[PDB]
Amino acid sequence: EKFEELKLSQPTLKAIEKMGFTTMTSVQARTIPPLLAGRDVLGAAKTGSGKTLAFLIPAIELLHSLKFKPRNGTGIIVITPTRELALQIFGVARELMEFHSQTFGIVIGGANRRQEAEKLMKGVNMLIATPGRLLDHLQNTKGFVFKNLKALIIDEADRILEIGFEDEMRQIIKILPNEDRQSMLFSATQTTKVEDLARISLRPGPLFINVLEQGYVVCDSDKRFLLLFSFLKRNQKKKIIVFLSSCNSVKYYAELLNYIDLPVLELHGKQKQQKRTNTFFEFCNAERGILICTDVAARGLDIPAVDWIIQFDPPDDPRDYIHRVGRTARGTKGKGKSLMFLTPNELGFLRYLKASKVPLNEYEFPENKIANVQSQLEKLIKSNYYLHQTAKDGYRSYLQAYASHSLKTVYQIDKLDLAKVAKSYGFPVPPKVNITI
Amino acid sequence: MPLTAVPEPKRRFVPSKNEAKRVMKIVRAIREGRIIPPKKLKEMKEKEKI
Amino acid sequence: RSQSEREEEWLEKLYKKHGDDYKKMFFDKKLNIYQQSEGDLKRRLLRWKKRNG
Amino acid sequence: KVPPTIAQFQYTLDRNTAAETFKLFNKYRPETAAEKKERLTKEAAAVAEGASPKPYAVKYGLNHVVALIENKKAKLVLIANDVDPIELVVFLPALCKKMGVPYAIVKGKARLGTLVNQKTSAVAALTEVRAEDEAALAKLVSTIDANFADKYDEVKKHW
Amino acid sequence: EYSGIIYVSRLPHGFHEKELSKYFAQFGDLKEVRLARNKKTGNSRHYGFLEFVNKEDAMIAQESMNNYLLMGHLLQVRVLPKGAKIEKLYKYKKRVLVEKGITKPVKQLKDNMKQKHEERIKKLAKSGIEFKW
Amino acid sequence: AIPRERVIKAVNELIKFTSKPLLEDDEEELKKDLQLIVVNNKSFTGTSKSFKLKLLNVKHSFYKPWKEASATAVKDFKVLLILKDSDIKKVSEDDLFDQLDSEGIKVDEIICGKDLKTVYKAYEARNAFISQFSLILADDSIVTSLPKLMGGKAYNKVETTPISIRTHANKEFSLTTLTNNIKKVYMNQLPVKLPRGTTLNVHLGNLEWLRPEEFVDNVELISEQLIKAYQIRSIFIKTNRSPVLPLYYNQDVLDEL
RNA sequence: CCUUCUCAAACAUUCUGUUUGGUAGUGAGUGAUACUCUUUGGAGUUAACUUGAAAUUGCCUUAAA
Repeated sequence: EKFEELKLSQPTLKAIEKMGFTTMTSVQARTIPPLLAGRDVLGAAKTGSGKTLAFLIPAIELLHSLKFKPRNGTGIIVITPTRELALQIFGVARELMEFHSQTFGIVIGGANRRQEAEKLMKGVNMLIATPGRLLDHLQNTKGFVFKNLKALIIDEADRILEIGFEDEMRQIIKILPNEDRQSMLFSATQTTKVEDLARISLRPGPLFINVLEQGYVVCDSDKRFLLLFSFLKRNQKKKIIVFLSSCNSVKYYAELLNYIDLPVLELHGKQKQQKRTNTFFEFCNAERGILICTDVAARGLDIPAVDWIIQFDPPDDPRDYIHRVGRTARGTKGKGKSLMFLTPNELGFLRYLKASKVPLNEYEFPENKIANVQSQLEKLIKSNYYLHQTAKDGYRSYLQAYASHSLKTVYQIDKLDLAKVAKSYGFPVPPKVNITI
Repeated sequence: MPLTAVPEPKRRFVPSKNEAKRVMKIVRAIREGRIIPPKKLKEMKEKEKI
Repeated sequence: RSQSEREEEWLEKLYKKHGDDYKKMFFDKKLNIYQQSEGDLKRRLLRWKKRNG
Repeated sequence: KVPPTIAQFQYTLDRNTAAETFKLFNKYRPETAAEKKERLTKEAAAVAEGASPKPYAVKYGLNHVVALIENKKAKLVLIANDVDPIELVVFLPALCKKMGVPYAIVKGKARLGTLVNQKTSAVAALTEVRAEDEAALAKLVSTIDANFADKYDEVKKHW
Repeated sequence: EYSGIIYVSRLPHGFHEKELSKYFAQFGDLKEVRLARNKKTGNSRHYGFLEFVNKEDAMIAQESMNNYLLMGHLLQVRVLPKGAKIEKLYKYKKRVLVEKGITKPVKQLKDNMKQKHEERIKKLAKSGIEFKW
Repeated sequence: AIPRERVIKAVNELIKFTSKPLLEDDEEELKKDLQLIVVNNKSFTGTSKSFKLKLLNVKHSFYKPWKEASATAVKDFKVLLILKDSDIKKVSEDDLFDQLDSEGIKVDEIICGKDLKTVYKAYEARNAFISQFSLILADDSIVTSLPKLMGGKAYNKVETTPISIRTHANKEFSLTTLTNNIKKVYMNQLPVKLPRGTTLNVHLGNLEWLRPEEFVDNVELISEQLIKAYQIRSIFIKTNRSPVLPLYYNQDVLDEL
């Protein structure tokens, strides 16, 4: 089927055309009509299978049907376990609403609380917020208009339960209304606890729908960027995909690499969907180049036959990253080597790697030979305002992602050396980041 | 870590604008026949004093 | 309104150094002494063009 | 006697270290009114008939220096030991120590003012230095640290 | 306790024994001053040892020059414990090559070179590389 | 001249040796890839250990392939130009690029003796800056002052040591003189030092560089010049301290001892 | 707390082309096997790399007073 065969408003149709997706996916084709009808639906759709747009489009349709002013109510609420997923969903919502006149915003853990409170007071008709900060905004912020909750959707309930927000989810359900609220949810899988949570939230009888060496390098925090740059320079003429934990960091790294006179491609949620698809196709068909992508962007995206898979930043979903290699080896003609960067304080991930029992190899590099571009990077940052701002934004995003990592036992902000990270980013003086240390 | 972020302004990474304003004011004064350029002053004084 | 002679000359250098590629002009250290945004540069170029060829 | 915070001053640098610091600072004298005025007039004259790098100067304003500190931008800070409103400078050494910015106490505010074309400068600090003097700046920082923090480690004790 | 022998490092280039003796002679009298030097080249290693007749002079010199800045070098001076007498320190100077091994006749070394070339060919053959002449 | 068959056999043996049956290229990519020829002589320039460099004429110097192949390496090839203080103001980077971009060569930076003594005085900074560039060109006038300003560490290697380049025409500085002398050095010369010892070595570059036949021609051309220059002795083509492959055998030199 | 040996000729005078000469250095440490040499003791050459200018001993008077 196609989006043209649905009762979609003209601005929504124009936005969908701007996205570039005209053929409905199986999950989308099966979920969009029931969602538009208002029936509660839950499923085990895999992440990145287009379910995000699948349940976003009905929300926009409901908003366009009600046509209530931004001051009237809060409209739709979206809960996601991770900050990166929240940013991706907000970007998708903004892309879809470009034509639409409704308001949208985010509430992300570790962000400016005052700004989020002001935005909520102004009125947001499409809110995407993590449960941890969503509870705080619901409880200790006067003027919130959550009383008009029309729809509620939960993404990746299994991850939310695993992190430990089940009590937070119960509190949110208790606080939020249930009179006219239509409840839905989606996740890669669903356990007994997830089923109980769905039963608690989903008011009616919900509709059910179903559808290699672990190479790692131990490098210092300050020298990680230089080592990655040297690896890319000496591995040129190949195809390499780099995984990061922040879209801002990906954009900054891509811009810096382009400025250093070496072609590089970026793939982040903040990029326009049409531009995202064009860049992905160009990288796939080029047969040579380097792609810098975020974890969430490549979570469900197709993986061409790439020679290397580099996990520069800690994975957002450790289990998915651990299990990826098994299928990645079979899915590529030439088994793409997997590379991971581990801080000396991040050696705890070796315990999980051993628990996986997959083959592993410890690569080594000489400290004598390195790109040695620290002085040039510092001069460029101190001389260029745009590059300085991009680097600062990337550093802030990386710190925020690190602080929000579920694996607290392996990753901790306290153990991190801020000075070394700033030097790697090119800042002799680490810019301040509002991290709840 | 420092105390306050205070994102840096462009003026820190950009040449001073007050200096440009003063230079433009001096240019306007010279054009209006109000300020003698230093070279003109030197030329006039060289003829003078003798 | 009108643009100053110095501003017009600087815009002429931007034009016959990069043309219409505002992205490249954004990184022009020699001509773009002030690191202005792409939007401001494009607006100034359009204003200059409206009064010229 | 006086409390530990008082008498922390007057334990200035030795003759050689102070002389070297002042010699280094004399290479970054901010342009006086006449120098800046003549430079601006020359620039105007050039513009009349038809890209310089960032200027380097010593930052000395008390408010400006205090703003520079607590942001780790400053590298060396000079503190006058004869400030009549002592409260204006009592907190500077401890704040610098907390921020880790190297600091020193020099004799006389007029000496600081002379190197900045001012009658009296409460403080004098350096933020950025030329690549030529970067090694010299590091050497002076190390010498000041050795001669002040270790030699006068008890400056914050024994009332 | 501490002895009169003093160890000084971080000596600026050109700060030779004579200059050290002249500068330290003010503090009482110095028994002997020695500066480390390289054998092939006569330049100093930027560290030497000096002995004082009296321990008070040694301690005064150590206090005065503990962290003295000397044209880019912060001199560090230490007073060794009781004993630890200075060892030998040759006054090395520049070494100039002298040629002496040309006494062998040219005829003998011709055959020696031929034999060495044959042995080299045999060795490179033994190394897994096939070559001739 | 020596038959080309021996040189062909030597290069084929080197090619065989380069391939044999832990991520970055520490020393392996340079040990079994470097090509050099060892020339023996009776105390090359025994009178004095001057740092003079001899620019052997080469039809196809490795500089162009070195720049072409330097992209896929951590170390980036660069060219350093050193000129006197008086002539640096006249020399402009834009003019040099415009007059040299046609040939394809580029100049990364231009330096003067004043800069070396003020900004690069520090030993650490001097070492960091010098190591960046692989090709160093210095005005004939300032080469005598360079060793004092730049120290002796840069002279420990052929790449780091300066190379004399003419920049004066009719006793007056001429832009075209430098513009074409740099081209001649880049694509028509091969610098090599003259050590104060019996052994002399010339670095011919990596194995993946100019084709073996071109490598053989370059070796023959270098050997002819060396024979015409000094009373050289047995010559061997050697990889990084790998088995030596003799190429020339001189006997009349021994009788002259 | 001073600064560093910033060119000389022959031919050609297409205004720059050919040939020659002038370059004696912070030290320490690590380190890839060839050259001769005199026979002994090692003398000079030969890849590569770290460094805060780092470091424990190789048997003339006016910057006058």
